[PDB]
Amino acid sequence: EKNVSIVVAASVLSSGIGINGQLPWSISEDLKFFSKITNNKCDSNKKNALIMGRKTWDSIGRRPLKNRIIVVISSSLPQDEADPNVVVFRNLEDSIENLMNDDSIENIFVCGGESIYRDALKDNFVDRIYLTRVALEDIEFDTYFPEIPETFLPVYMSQTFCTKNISYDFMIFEKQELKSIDDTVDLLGEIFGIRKMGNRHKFPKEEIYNTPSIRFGREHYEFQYLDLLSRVLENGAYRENRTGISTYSIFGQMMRFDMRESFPLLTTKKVAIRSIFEELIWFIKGDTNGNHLIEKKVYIWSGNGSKEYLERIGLGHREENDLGPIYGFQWRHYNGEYKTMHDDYTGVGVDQLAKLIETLKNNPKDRRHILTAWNPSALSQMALPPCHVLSQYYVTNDNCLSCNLYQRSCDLGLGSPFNIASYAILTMMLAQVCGYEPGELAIFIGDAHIYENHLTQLKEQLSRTPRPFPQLKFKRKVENIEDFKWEDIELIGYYPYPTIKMDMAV
Amino acid sequence: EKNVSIVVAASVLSSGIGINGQLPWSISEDLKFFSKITNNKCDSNKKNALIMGRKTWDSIGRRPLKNRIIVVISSSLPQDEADPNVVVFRNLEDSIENLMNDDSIENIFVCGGESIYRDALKDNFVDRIYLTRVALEDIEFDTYFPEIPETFLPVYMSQTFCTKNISYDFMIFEKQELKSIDDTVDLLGEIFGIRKMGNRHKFPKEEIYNTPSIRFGREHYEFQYLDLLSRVLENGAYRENRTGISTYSIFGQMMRFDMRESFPLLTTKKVAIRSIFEELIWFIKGDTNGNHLIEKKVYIWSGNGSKEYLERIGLGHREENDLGPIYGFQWRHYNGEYKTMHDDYTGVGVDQLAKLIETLKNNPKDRRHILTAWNPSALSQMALPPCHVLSQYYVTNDNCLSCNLYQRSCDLGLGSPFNIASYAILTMMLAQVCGYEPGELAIFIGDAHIYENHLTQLKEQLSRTPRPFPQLKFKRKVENIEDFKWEDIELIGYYPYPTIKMDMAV
Ligand SMILES: NC(=O)C1=CN([C@@H]2O[C@H](COP(=O)(O)OP(=O)(O)OC[C@H]3O[C@@H](n4cnc5c(N)ncnc54)[C@H](OP(=O)(O)O)[C@@H]3O)[C@@H](O)[C@H]2O)C=CC1
Ligand SMILES: NC(=O)C1=CN([C@@H]2O[C@H](COP(=O)(O)OP(=O)(O)OC[C@H]3O[C@@H](n4cnc5c(N)ncnc54)[C@H](OP(=O)(O)O)[C@@H]3O)[C@@H](O)[C@H]2O)C=CC1
Ligand SMILES: CN(Cc1cnc2nc(N)nc(N)c2n1)c1ccc(C(=O)N[C@@H](CCC(=O)O)C(=O)O)cc1
Ligand SMILES: CN(Cc1cnc2nc(N)nc(N)c2n1)c1ccc(C(=O)N[C@@H](CCC(=O)O)C(=O)O)cc1
Ligand SMILES: COc1ccc(CC(=O)O)c(NC(=O)c2ccc(Cc3c[nH]c4nc(N)[nH]c(=O)c34)cc2)c1
Ligand SMILES: COc1ccc(CC(=O)O)c(NC(=O)c2ccc(Cc3c[nH]c4nc(N)[nH]c(=O)c34)cc2)c1
Ligand SMILES: O=c1[nH]c(=O)n([C@H]2C[C@H](O)[C@@H](COP(=O)(O)O)O2)cc1F
Ligand SMILES: O=c1[nH]c(=O)n([C@H]2C[C@H](O)[C@@H](COP(=O)(O)O)O2)cc1F
Repeated sequence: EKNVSIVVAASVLSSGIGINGQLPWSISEDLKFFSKITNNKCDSNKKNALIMGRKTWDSIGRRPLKNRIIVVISSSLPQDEADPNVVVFRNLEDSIENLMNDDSIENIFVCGGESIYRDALKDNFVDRIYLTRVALEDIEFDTYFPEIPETFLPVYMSQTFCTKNISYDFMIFEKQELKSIDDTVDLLGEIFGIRKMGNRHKFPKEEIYNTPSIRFGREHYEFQYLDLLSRVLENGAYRENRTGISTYSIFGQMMRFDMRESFPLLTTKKVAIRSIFEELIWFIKGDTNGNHLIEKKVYIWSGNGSKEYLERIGLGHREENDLGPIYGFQWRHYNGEYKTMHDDYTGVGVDQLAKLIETLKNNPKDRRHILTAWNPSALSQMALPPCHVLSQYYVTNDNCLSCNLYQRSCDLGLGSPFNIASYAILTMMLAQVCGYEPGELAIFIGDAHIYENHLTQLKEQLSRTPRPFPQLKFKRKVENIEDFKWEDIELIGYYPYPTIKMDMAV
Repeated sequence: EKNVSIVVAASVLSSGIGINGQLPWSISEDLKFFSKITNNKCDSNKKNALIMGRKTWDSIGRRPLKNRIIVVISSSLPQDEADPNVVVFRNLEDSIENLMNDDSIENIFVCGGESIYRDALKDNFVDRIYLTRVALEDIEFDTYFPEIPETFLPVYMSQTFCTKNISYDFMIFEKQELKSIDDTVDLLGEIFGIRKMGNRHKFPKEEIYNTPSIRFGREHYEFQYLDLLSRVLENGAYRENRTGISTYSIFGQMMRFDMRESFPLLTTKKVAIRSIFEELIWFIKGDTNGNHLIEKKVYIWSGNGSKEYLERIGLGHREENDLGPIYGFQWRHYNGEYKTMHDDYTGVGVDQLAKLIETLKNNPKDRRHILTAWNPSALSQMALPPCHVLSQYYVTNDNCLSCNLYQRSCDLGLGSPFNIASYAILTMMLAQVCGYEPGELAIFIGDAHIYENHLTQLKEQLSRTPRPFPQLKFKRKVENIEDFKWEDIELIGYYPYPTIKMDMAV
């Protein structure tokens, strides 16, 4: 009685694993994973057995695998005894003889094609499933991985990796069949109420926790956002704000995202990446004209730039969509005397973005690569004070550019997915202009809140198991950061869940 | 064969537990802890046995404890059979009969005085130790808790609590006698090098981890600082900076501290709390004159305000200790035209601190309680750009004031302990002036680094097991935040380890 595990690499949506007798992709790291996961053993005097179908045995050149014993399922192959590393059985049930005897076999792995996978799950022989999810769907398949039965639950999901602009994940599925520290903390939590800080940061309940079966393997960095939703639903205080829509709010959170091997664009919901870019380049250019975004069919600033809203906050003198000195006016003309959105501000104010790029490549290890937008002298003129307030940038020893961002107020339903992708793109732009690679992205949040009209929507989003992040590459190398265009961005391998409509609070 | 645990409340340094036949303190929550920890059982048809000495039996009024059986050790007490909840034995060894039989007893607890504690550890009967560390030392004791033998290791340390301005902790000591997820992560860490973000955030080794035996019970919030040191020693990249002293640096960290039940003043090192306050009130008053701190025997700004340093950074025109527009000049006179440190700036610039206090009590649930010091128009005039760059404040539903702080660069050896206590005091000041209680303190750090001449010192600090945080209360209620004085601060229960000398990099 030992362990039996399935090893498979399937596509993310349709679970395709083969085409025309070979693999539909070439990922080197996945083959290394297959080697290390099938060679992983505890006894040096024992070997592992790899069960595979005959057609898979043909696709690997009919040659043995080092340090392992291959078990081929076939009705026609001669049961040869010359090769001790290759044995042939007539059916999958009889091949389960590494259990009954052969104590020199420690672990059993199922690697065969669709027929072997389907018959191993149907006859209930499989204990574990090692799945490599590949982000390739618009190609042709003829061999698929069968649907994972409900008796299996995921326990691990790795971060997204990249090979030749292809995103892929690693997951583990398991078949579902000291207390002294926990008890003491509970007793202290009964004596002290909310005086114990742990009771103010309660672990989210299972009903609001995305994919609860993954407890110790929440490596995929989309959980950094999803678990933040769960933490708010668990501890968020019902509070009113300047809008008529109340929120559930907590204070002091953070999220980490990798940018070396993937692009942190949420997969549990279709995110409007084009509107995100158009807003970012609108900041970079130094523009505060709200019409330029509406002319490009981007209406994210329409609510905070209407005639009724502007007059309500005391800016009735302002033109229709003139938002005032905001992001991109403190970036390029900090402390500049603002008149209207039509005047020429070239030369006035401090150009932080220019000096930032200049300092990033002339003094990389400097500890002052800071871009700020909080200007107390201009807040009264702003249609909306800065939410993403201050950002800092960091050049690693291996020439990577990381970014920290502090956000005073975070609309988790709408603003947060935009802010994650926006500053991810901006860090990539700064990396190309300064000659670096993307690093890490950390976002530190003040008032993290959820609007009460987003509860049904965000709970729906929490029911969706995350998918591997896509890749985002630039088609050309620009000479100035202001020259970026939407056509220069290529989004590779983005297969999200359907979009979720949520209303913005004005 | 069942479990035997010691329950004791001893002082932090001398381990005193009694005086004149009674306790040297009155902590209600500790008695509730004794009740819940000794009533904690799994079988409802069983009881717990509490072994105690005769003098302890006298101190509790010689009356039984609800739902439990008291075992008194005495050579003279009559072995009475009338009371089934109280039994008398002639020695501690014979009292260990709840093991040999009496299957109606589930757990055994040792609660007696010094004689019972010493004989229970000497004869090696104890499996677990529940210790309440009380921060009271300058009083008289006549009964002590014996030294914990080396066969025990701590596994849990709770946050610091407060009762009648007395700090206390809860600790658990233990006697020292799935893998599939860990193996897969290791294999992925061998295939991918530093492309896997987990390998850039390696868990600190045991040799640089403060109190390594506490794995799952690192609740004491001083670990938020100590573990940050360990994380830097493990992953810090050797980098040069504007000073001649290189650092080991990582990017993107955070620390949480409670301020409701304690004051986050580090105990693993004696921190100059007086210099911290004098610097904070120096900021609040709006002062930039470096001599006013030197006149009060505070020399933390002497290095960055010398004639040699000022001329080296291009400010030779400046007077000796004129630091320029820095903290407290952006706080009270933001965007004000700076001349010298002797001019009158009353009325010029934006007074953020005044408007902050005004907004905190007139609109508490506002999401814009922000105090910033990063002024790109004044950086060239500063002797040193702001390290603690921006802070945000938050009023909870139960009228508590929390604080978030973003710090671009963090000297973990010198600056970090000052910044933790400084903004903790400032949050308490703002709470009293606005009529709130202290809440939580979160510090988000950009470039967290350790100077290479602090390696020997900080490793010494990591060898010291933390002690409960002290309490800090104000002696009077001021009418203006500028009226605070050092005599108004009372530091209760601060018993730190000896101070550690570290040189500042100029
Ligand atoms: N992405 C991945 O992880 C993997 C992908 N693949 C891909 O899958 C494709 C091939 O797999 P697939 O088409 O499903 O073929 P298989 O690998 O499943 O092999 C099928 C053969 O196994 C024998 N066999 C299967 N079931 C039985 C049975 N119940 N009794 C007796 N013999 C049986 C038969 O051989 P016979 O006719 O001799 O009797 C059959 O022709 C290839 O493209 C390959 O690259 C393969 C492995 C892994
Ligand atoms: N902080 C805390 O958690 C606790 C503190 N305390 C404090 O400790 C103080 C009292 O404790 P303490 O002074 O040490 O006295 P003890 O509680 O240890 O009781 C001592 C008595 O137990 C009997 N005894 C002890 N050892 C033996 C033995 N080897 N054989 C036979 N009988 C024995 C003797 O009784 P006899 O003379 O009859 O033979 C002895 O006089 C009090 O102030 C009390 O409040 C007590 C419990 C807990
Ligand atoms: C066609 N095929 C089946 C195949 C391909 N990819 C997979 N990918 C996964 N995740 N799981 C599988 N079961 C799997 N099976 C192959 C192809 C090559 C090797 C192979 O050469 N393995 C070497 C490793 C080669 C190398 O180190 O790159 C080994 O030591 O096991 C095995 C199976
Ligand atoms: C004098 N004494 C010994 C005493 C006092 N403090 C301690 N504190 C600790 N942490 N551990 C001990 N073993 C301990 N022992 C006492 C005093 C009162 C009670 C007592 O009344 N216990 C009640 C609880 C009373 C209440 O709920 O506050 C119970 O239900 O057990 C027990 C022991
Ligand atoms: C979830 O799926 C979708 C689908 C479609 C869209 C619109 C589109 O992409 O065209 C969206 N995104 C938005 O609607 C949106 C609107 C405003 C911003 C910034 C912003 C300014 N002012 C704010 N005030 C508050 N309260 N909150 C905010 O978020 C902002 C960010 C996003 C999301
Ligand atoms: C560890 O035990 C002790 C014992 C005694 C003292 C002195 C005293 O308390 O009198 C200290 N504290 C300091 O020496 C000190 C010096 C400067 C600051 C702020 C500061 C400005 N500019 C900076 N530049 C760099 N690099 N680092 C910084 O930390 C600062 C903070 C602390 C620490
Ligand atoms: O980039 C943004 N991110 C964001 O989260 N908001 C949300 C936060 C809040 O819900 C609202 C305005 O915050 P406040 O009402 O405190 O000014 O806009 C707005 C942005 F522009
Ligand atoms: O409050 C402070 N906290 C702090 O950590 N430093 C340290 C950080 C760094 O070691 C040095 C200056 O940072 P930089 O050289 O990047 O300007 O001062 C200084 C302070 F005043």
